[PDB]
Amino acid sequence: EYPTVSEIPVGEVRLYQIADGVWSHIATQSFDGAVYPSNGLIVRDGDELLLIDTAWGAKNTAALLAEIEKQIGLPVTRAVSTHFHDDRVGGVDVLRAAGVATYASPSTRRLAEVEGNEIPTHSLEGLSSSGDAVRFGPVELFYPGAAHSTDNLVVYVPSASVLYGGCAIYELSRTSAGNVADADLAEWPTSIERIQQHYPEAQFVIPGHGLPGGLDLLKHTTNVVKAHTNR
Ligand SMILES: CCOC(=O)[C@]1(CS)N[C@@H](C(=O)O)C(C)(C)S1
Ligand SMILES: [Zn+2]
Ligand SMILES: [Zn+2]
Ligand SMILES: [Zn+2]
Repeated sequence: EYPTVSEIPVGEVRLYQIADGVWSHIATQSFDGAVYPSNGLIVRDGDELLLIDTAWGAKNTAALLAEIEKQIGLPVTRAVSTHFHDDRVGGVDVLRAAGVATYASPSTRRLAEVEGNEIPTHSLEGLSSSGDAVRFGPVELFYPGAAHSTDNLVVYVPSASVLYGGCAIYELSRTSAGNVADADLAEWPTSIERIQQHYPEAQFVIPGHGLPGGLDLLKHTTNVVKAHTNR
């Protein structure tokens, strides 16, 4: 049922409804000779929508907005990017031109500037220490510590028990580590443990790339990271 990388042409975006007022968005991109899928989230906020992450580039993000209008028909008023890589912030300028207020932590904004990626306009305060959580409308934002990147955030939707792990959480089909150039391998398992301790009630866990599962995705990611550490 959930769309896989093999079913989505690059340039098109699919929506997958998880619960009342909660969807993921799925897009694909060519990178380094291969095609990869990528996930983000959409959460209803009264008569408006909160977006988590772009759809990996300007063209995909324009298609994302069009697919939201077609399938949901409510305006995206705010967006949060969960780390500084281009699959999370590429398309921010499209969002801004459409009137969306774009947000990220100060860490993420700094790292995006250094890398030359697009920079969300607004700053999320209260997330600079491991274990910090803040409310953002219908979600909670959580900084678990450094993992896939030093700035990575996770997002929890309490009304639906949906945990969006972003790129700090791997899908089951990925059995070897991905791009870890910006990672903190030594801390990544401890950061995952903070996620488990804070959201032990989660029922639906979404990785940054690939198929959702349950909290077993956390143990899976720990296994893969530790195997890479022991290479
Ligand atoms: C635009 C560049 O973005 C990347 O390089 C990412 C960011 S998470 N890392 C890659 C990887 O892990 O191989 C990927 C293809 C999953 S997207
Ligand atoms: Zn990344
Ligand atoms: Zn603003
Ligand atoms: Zn990613």
